[PDB]
Amino acid sequence: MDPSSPNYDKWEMERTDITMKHKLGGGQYGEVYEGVWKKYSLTVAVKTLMEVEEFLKEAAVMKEIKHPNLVQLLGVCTREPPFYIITEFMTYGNLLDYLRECNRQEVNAVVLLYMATQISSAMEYLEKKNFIHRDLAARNCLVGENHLVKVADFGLSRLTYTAHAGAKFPIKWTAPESLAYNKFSIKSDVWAFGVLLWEIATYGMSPYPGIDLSQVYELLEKDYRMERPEGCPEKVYELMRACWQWNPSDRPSFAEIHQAFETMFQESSI
Ligand SMILES: Cc1ccc(NC(=O)c2ccc(CN3CC[C@H](N(C)C)C3)c(C(F)(F)F)c2)cc1Nc1nccc(-c2cncnc2)n1
Repeated sequence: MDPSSPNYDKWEMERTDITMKHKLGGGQYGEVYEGVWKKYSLTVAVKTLMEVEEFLKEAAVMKEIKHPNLVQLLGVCTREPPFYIITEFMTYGNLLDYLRECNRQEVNAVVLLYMATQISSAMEYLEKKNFIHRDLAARNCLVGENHLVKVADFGLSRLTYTAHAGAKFPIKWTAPESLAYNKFSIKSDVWAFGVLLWEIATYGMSPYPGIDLSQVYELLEKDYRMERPEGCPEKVYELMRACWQWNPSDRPSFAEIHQAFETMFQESSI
């Protein structure tokens, strides 16, 4: 793009500079393909495409966020179709499958704590920027080298999720107020993070195992909560339970959650 042009957008890039390849993850992520940013011999993920409106809205949002633990936008091709959104490629894929397939001797308790800590840092940042994630879960996180974890948003509800409020929501990761009044806030993200902590502590088990979705709400309303997973430190579980406070205002903020994790991780890792 012309730096002098009235329409200059530093994020627009040459579609030709990308060598699109196979769909990413057997097509589990939808219209996202593996690609190579020629000029750098770099593997990247390229999401392509009247969801053109929603699409551009996503691109615009991604240009406003930068954090070491949030998937990194690398560039866009929204000059003309086909529209593109390019981000970095994370070597080991989504956190859910990673937890299920890892070497548990390698991904030990210190590492699980490290992952939680990185995720809360990303969420603390989003909190600060007044952004609401809406679908925080392990399936929406990426893992890189050296147990690097970044929060992403793959818009999976259209690709766990069940018909609800017109749309499709992951009932087991959704806060009560969100299920009841469709009220989404950073506090409902805080509830989802708690469930995510449970997913990590269990190396990727599905939440409320065996419990049918239709009973979840009522159960939550009657104060039922998932039990401390085997081997999950009491302090962590204590954090899970606080994130699951029935009233959002009673749930801790991400800054506070991050704070608590930093403390714990350094204590175990030293
Ligand atoms: C190609 C691509 C295009 C757009 C995004 N967007 C976000 O993650 C993405 C979009 C929007 C937001 C934020 N908004 C603001 C509020 C809004 N909600 C919904 C109301 C969400 C986020 C963030 F992480 F910040 F949460 C991420 C990510 C990828 N990357 C991508 N996609 C699938 C699989 C892989 C992949 C990479 N490496 C290895 N294997 C797989 N990479």
